[PDB]
Amino acid sequence: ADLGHQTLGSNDGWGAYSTGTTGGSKASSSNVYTVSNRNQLVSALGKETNTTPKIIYIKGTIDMNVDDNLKPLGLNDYKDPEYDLDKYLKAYDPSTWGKKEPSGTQEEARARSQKNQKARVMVDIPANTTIVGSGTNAKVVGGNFQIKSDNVIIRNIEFQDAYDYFPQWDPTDGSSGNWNSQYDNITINGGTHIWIDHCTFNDGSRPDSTSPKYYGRKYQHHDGQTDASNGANYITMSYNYYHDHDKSSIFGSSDSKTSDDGKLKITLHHNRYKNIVQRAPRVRFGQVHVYNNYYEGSTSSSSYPFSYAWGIGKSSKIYAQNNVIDVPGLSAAKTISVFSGGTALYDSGTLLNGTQINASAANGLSSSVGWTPSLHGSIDASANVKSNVINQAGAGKLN
Ligand SMILES: [Ca+2]
Ligand SMILES: [Cl-]
Repeated sequence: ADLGHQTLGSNDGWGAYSTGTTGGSKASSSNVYTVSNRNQLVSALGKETNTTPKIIYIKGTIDMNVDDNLKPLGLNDYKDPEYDLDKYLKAYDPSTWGKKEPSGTQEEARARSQKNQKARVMVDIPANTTIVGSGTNAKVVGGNFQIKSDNVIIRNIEFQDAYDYFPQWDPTDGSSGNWNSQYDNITINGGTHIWIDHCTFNDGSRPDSTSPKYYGRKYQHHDGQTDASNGANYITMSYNYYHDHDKSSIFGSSDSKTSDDGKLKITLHHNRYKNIVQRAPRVRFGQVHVYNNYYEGSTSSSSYPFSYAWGIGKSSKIYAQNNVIDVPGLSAAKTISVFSGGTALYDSGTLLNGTQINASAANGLSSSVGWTPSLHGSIDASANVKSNVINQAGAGKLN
């Protein structure tokens, strides 16, 4: 079968559980589309509830920050008339506002601004849909695909620069607060039976180094790359290339969302994380099989310094096998970061800078996650992960 008709293999990760991931492989020819701009993409997707099996070929670069005439949109097009960045910053400055949640005129104007952008950049992917890039240069620039539905395949696309013109200030987030943006390249928001394969994820022509600091914190225009929340389940992400980005992959959005318990069943294999700062993945609650992934970076880079790979969040059940981390100088313990409620990590065959480590034991964790993955393809020895992943992960390594 050609790319548009390929499905997830019957043993290939949590995505293959139960009914599996067939996407739009059963489509008739009247639901096979080739799209090259936002309008064509939106028309082909139809409404949230268009469950008819469909295949969507992306040809060229689809910029999502565009009006209905495909004219480019920026800050001043999206801005609410009351919003003014200068005024937002003077309102919420910790030396006059303190650490209370922003409220009043500029936060309200900011929220409405963000909604205006969201209506353009965020697109929902309905059930039984395969979206695949044609050739080696299929790109989505500015867009956030949201998948709330079952049975979706996304492959062979370079996603770039899911950029938010209206980051929110949150002074309660850590000890000096943070800026947060809304847009991922892909957000699996309660979606199920999803395969994300041979995609590339990066920050395009607007890396975080071109963002200023406000209140001493990076004015962050980006959020995740491939995130999962709100009971998302049964997902395989394979052979993708994440690079030159801060927050990569967050699975479970809140310690209060204990309905994520027994869900967030996700398999990550043969992905490349190069110059990724953090969260690769950060997990709450999920049974997440992480195997044969390659992580490379520098703790002293000036653009995207490595901080950690795996975030051991509340009641997380990461089962990690034969993953390879090349970050010179990094202490074994600091391959991971443990958050409140994070108590367990199983990891075997972890290589850090050529040396076999036990990340779980280096942090005093339990290695009992209470499950063992049965559904996986063959597991590579750790010694071959770097080559297989460098040579095979990412968009345009099929067409
Ligand atoms: Ca996100
Ligand atoms: Cl988080």
